[PDB]
Amino acid sequence: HWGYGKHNGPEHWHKDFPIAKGERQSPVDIDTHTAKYDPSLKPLSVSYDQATSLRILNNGHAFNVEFDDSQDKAVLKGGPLDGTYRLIQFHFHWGSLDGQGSEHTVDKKKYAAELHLVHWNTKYGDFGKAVQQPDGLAVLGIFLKVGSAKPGLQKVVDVLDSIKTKGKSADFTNFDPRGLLPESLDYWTYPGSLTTPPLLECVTWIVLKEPISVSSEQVLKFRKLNFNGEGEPEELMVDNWRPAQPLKNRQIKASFK
Ligand SMILES: NS(=O)(=O)c1c(F)cccc1F
Ligand SMILES: NS(=O)(=O)c1c(F)cccc1F
Ligand SMILES: OC[C@H]1O[C@@H](O)[C@H](O)[C@@H](O)[C@@H]1O
Ligand SMILES: OC[C@H]1O[C@@H](O)[C@H](O)[C@@H](O)[C@@H]1O
Ligand SMILES: OC[C@H]1O[C@H](O)[C@H](O)[C@@H](O)[C@@H]1O
Ligand SMILES: [Zn+2]
Repeated sequence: HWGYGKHNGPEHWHKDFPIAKGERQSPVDIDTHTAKYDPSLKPLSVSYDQATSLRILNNGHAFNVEFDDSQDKAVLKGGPLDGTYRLIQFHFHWGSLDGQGSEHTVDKKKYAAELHLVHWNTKYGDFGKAVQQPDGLAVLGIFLKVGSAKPGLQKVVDVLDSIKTKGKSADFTNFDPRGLLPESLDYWTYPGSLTTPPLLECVTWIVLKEPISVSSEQVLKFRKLNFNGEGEPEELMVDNWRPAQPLKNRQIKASFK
């Protein structure tokens, strides 16, 4: 199966997922000087007050914090989006060292990690239907840099010892994802794809300009997770990021002047 190693990583994915070489792949480098303010963007609304987290899962690639998306409880609206997008899960991508780990880059700069809050367009009824549509998903991306600790991340960090290996899950109720957001909602947006197989071109990306700070100790705990299953030789879960892909016939728009 696909992964991040030398023999099954991003440079190999195209052989089973030919869309890997497609016209709107993600992530991309965000050239901050070429990105243009877009007055047609509406105010962005992140409405997570009633979010219901359920479970945290090590899926062998990353860990997902899953939400009850059976009804409109945490949603994303506004900005570039037409209609209502429901939060289904969040996860991260990170590096083996602080100097890499993000998927998007900013003027070629790599951050230590990147948080993805994944939402599906409720007009399509379910996630599987949404990923058949050009506007099926919206992913809110947030960069992580290493400095002061992020208090709202600590509950995540502290459960990771219980989901060390692929296929393990744990209860993760009553987690507030609002504690993972920076102060500012300034953002860049562009049309793209899932960054892992199946690489489907369904995503409106909304990437916040302001990174959150996390402590070295917090990201070191991410790096103690395992790609492998229980009992198998240890492969540390690190460098689970896809590099930037060609921008092709796209423009990145900014929410800020
Ligand atoms: N294309 S891919 O990354 O999914 C892949 C490989 F490259 C190699 C082996 C199995 C496999 F699934
Ligand atoms: N990393 S990402 O947010 O683009 C993403 C998802 F949300 C869901 C599935 C695959 C995937 F790649
Ligand atoms: O427990 C995490 C969050 O869950 C939500 O459903 C509640 O409405 C919030 O008040 C709370 O912060
Ligand atoms: O033709 C002019 C237009 O070109 C487009 O590529 C830009 O996105 C618009 O902002 C601009 O008004
Ligand atoms: O909020 C997420 C989780 O944080 C802590 O692990 C709590 O002990 C647990 O009860 C809760 O589910
Ligand atoms: Zn992701």
